Amino acid sequence: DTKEQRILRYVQQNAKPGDPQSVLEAIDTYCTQKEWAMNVGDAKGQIMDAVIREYSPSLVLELGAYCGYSAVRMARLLQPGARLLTMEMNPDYAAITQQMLNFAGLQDKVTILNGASQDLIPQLKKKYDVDTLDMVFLDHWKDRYLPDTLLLEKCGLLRKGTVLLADNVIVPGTPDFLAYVRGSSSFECTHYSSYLEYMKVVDGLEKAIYQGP
Ligand SMILES: CNc1ncnc2c1ncn2[C@@H]1O[C@H](/C=C/CNC(=O)c2cc(-c3ccc(F)cc3)cc(O)c2O)[C@@H](O)[C@H]1O
Ligand SMILES: [Cl-]
Ligand SMILES: [Cl-]
Ligand SMILES: [Cl-]
Ligand SMILES: [Mg+2]
Repeated sequence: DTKEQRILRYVQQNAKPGDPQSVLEAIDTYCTQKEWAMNVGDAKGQIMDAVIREYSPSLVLELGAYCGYSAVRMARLLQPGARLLTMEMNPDYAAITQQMLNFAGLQDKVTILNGASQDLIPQLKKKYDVDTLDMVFLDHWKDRYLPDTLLLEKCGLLRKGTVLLADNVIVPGTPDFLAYVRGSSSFECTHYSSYLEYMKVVDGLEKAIYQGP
């Protein structure tokens, strides 16, 4: 019995089916009062919400679902017909994420793919009929942010204007990615200072808007 399964059970015992805000609240409660977990959390989540509402993306890719917190967060703000694709390599976590989304009533807006981003990204055009992505949320292994950004470009999945939004650019940090996007003429970057989930420790999100090749 794992921490992730305990979070899911707590949501099943304390939230309301079909109510995404009650799911977010239950997770945040559990992780504040019982056991910390690496969800984006409410402080950074509010910044994500503001960014999503600003750009109104039709197709979002999430790298690293974990328990599904950010997938609930983002999916609840998508317009009718807009979609989220989320990649999660750990089969147990993929199942928790799907169950979380089902409980929240958001399943029609999301596709949870159980595999590693480096294997799945090259399949998005052929298998999933994706043209380009409007937004990418990076929240998987930190040493994979830069490799996967470069892969997304190689596969033709970024357009002029695609919004990348990266968690944890301060803690744990993603130093190669952050240096790269800030130094590159192909990205216009904005830093949003915030706090590590459930902690009084500075963290931040980076927005990096692709400018084309
Ligand atoms: C590499 N390709 C991949 N493709 C698909 N899924 C992938 C994946 N890599 C990892 N994953 C999945 O993403 C998730 C991993 C995320 C890694 N996150 C962190 O390490 C992390 C770590 C902290 C953290 C902060 C402070 C601290 F003291 C300790 C930890 C905070 C966060 O917000 C984090 O996001 C898991 O669900 C994992 O199975
Ligand atoms: Cl749109
Ligand atoms: Cl730049
Ligand atoms: Cl928080
Ligand atoms: Mg994170």
